[PDB]
Amino acid sequence: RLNTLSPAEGSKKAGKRLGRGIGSGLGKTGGRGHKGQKSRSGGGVRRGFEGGQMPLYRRLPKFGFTSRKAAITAEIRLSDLAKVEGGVVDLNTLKAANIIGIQIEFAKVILAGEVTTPVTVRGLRVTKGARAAIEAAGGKIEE
Amino acid sequence: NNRPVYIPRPRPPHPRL
Amino acid sequence: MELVLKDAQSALTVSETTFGRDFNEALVHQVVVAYAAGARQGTRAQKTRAEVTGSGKKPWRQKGTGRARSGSIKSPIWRSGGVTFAARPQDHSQKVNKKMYRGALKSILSELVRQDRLIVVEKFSVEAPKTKLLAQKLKDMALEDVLIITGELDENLFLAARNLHKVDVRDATGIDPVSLIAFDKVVMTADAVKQVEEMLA
Amino acid sequence: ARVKRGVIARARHKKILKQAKGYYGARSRVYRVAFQAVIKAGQYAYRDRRQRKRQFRQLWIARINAAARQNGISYSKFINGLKKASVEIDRKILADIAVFDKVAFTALVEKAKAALA
Amino acid sequence: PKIKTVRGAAKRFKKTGKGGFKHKHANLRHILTKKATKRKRHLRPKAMVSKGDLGLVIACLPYA
RNA sequence: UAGCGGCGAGCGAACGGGGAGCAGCCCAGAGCCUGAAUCAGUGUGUGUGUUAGUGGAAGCGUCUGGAAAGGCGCGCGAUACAGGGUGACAGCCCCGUACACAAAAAUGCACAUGCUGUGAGCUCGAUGAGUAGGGCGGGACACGUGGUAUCCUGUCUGAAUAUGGGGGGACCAUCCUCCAAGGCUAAAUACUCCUGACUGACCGAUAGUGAACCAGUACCGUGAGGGAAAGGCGAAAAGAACCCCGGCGAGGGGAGUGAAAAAGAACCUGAAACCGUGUACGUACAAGCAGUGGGAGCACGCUUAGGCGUGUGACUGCGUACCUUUUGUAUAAUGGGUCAGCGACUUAUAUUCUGUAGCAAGGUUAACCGAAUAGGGGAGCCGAAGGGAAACCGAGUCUUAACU
Repeated sequence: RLNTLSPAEGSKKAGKRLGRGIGSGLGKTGGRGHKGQKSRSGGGVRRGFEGGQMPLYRRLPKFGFTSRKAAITAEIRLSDLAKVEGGVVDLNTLKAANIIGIQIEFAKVILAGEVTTPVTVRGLRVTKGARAAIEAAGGKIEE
Repeated sequence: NNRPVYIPRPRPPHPRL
Repeated sequence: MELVLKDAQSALTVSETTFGRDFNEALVHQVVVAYAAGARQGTRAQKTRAEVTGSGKKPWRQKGTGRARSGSIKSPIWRSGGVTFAARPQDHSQKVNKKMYRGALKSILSELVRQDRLIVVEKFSVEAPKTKLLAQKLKDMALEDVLIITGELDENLFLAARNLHKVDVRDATGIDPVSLIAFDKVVMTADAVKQVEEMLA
Repeated sequence: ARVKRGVIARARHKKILKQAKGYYGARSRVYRVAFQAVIKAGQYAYRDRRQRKRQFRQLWIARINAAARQNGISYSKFINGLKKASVEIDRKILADIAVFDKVAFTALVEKAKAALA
Repeated sequence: PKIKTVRGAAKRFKKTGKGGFKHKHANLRHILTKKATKRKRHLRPKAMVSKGDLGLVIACLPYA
């Protein structure tokens, strides 16, 4: 039967071959037009070039700054809050569940819904609705 | 079969300016 | 589902998901193609105009000569040196997802059962390492091109089938889609069957 | 996987040269010239498939005009009479009748004259 | 090799939820005495990148 | 990514995590005890490997044929149908192959046992100065002197020494960590001039190394240097005794060899351009891209006795090559003497979109381990939450004292 397997229709396209006859369609420059910079081998303009006009990424002013504290913080969903370990959640033991990462040292709990098992969170922050969600489930908040 | 070597200037030095 | 025997007539219980699922044509073909591509080694190469032995001196002056402009003796449009896009040693192996590999294997096994190309029997062994004995054992079973899959690999069976081209001996762990498809008949021992579900899951 | 194009190229050239058989000089011997000759013959054949229809139409009209005048009526008058008499014979049959059957044509011109008058 | 982000672009455009880009207006740096408060006020908030030049921005920062 | 950058083009980390592999010591010094472990060099003995090798299974009869290994029929070996050769395609004709053995002599590796040389263990002390640092000028760190830490150095200076000193990115204080200015150290890592075996969706004589043929040769250049072309008789030379024409030629015709001599060494197949001989038809009063449409006659064959086919083609309507580049070319614009061979959108890694396949609020592993295209490995990446320059807030957020 090894000579009977076939792929699904539309899985293959056979690619485009340039400069192979007239009837093949894109022959005689293979769809890159007549003379010009773009028609040359290796030709073209780099990213952001506008033909000499000041590029958009140069006409506009740079703004803001990067905060290092943002790279060491993460957000915790309610859906994944209850599948860490039993019913206790803290800054530690989330890395064991692999939902924040080793380097993260700050975390927050946001309202993502689908929380049923009552859980206790220590050392984390529950914004506004996470507090309500767990309390209905039967959890508690303490710092 | 083999390229020549002397390769003299075949063009005549007479500019029609 | 239920797998019948032809020698002991003993019932066997096996999950229908791994032996009674539908046959996925597209999925199986991709795995088979991937397996063939992984068998390549791609040990080839040519020399570009930079790797061809020679010198960079211009064959003749740019102007005055009556023939076409030339830059080097190694240009691809010149005899004895060239190859515009020379090949390089490359790896043709392609990635196949674990689940996709398992799914194709499950699909293949189910269809072998459907086409009755898979025969389950009790322990399959040969008393002595003799190809003659193995040939006799397969002759009375009306089997000529068979893939013997056993739970435990024994040198006695391995040596007996070594000189038989149409016969292959394999372990459950070392099972590949191409071998199952290629071989006309597949014979699996009771032990060999059990390990398949455990690894397939 | 190197591919040699000797066999395929020779087949294509033979096919063109076979179609160029009978041409004069290099047009039947040399492929570069034979290909141009074959292509031009293709254009002419397409064009003349349409000129043939009009060329024969002109020939039939000339034959009918000669036959009708020999009977004492112009071609334009003769055709008008047939239309008035509700005769659907086309030029090809009319020219054929004039060449072979003179009596049949004499009846036609007589019929045309009656319709006009 | 992996594509290199245009660092200059990354300092002027920030990606948003629906794939757009926000940038600071480009006329509020100096020469501000002669400008009306209305024009300066309207240039303060960030604005979205236009459609025409969106394609250019995508190429400049393919990762961000 | 953070950063650096005429903040342009571009350059581009670290911390931390997962793997491969892991090994720690000595001097700046005295005493007690002194082969006390570990090392290097020379003898002996065991094992293994290299340098010669040995044995190595099993088929015959008919048909075609120059010759069978082929077809047909019936057998046997296989821990050996991996390969090569043999008059066409051999598991059973030969060399080999799996397998089991082999070393007088020389050798690398891992051990045990002797000799030589430095050398264990404990107490106390010591613990690297023109150095660290600084001024000036440069260089290296992703970091271009910038607010610029850290390292190196040409030049000029110059400490403390453990109650001391260095670092933690200007700098200061507090804390944490380490101890420079003396050295040694296999493993995982990089490459193949060379040797053996094995493999290839690598090439098959204009390809593949420049070189399949005594090629880096012939040849070119004062020189450094550059640098070709050229493979194929047949199974076996059985390579044509002898005769004849010819100049005791060349070349040829016979004869013979062979399955084949239009396989005769100028040798397998033997295409095209190009050059010839023969046959049919046309052509010496007719003007041009040489064809096309119509078309008589003639010469060959076919059934029927009329045409059908093949070749030629008087006469006649229409008709100024191809490519390229151009608003536009028969153009007197470009390119091509012709034939054959070769000759131009590829490859690697990333990113986006489309199709398709798997799984699905989940998806997927990389290196690596792995008797290994399996299975492990979830480090990590993408997605489900966004807003803000940021802190921060969060299905909201920012803006504002606050929003109709």
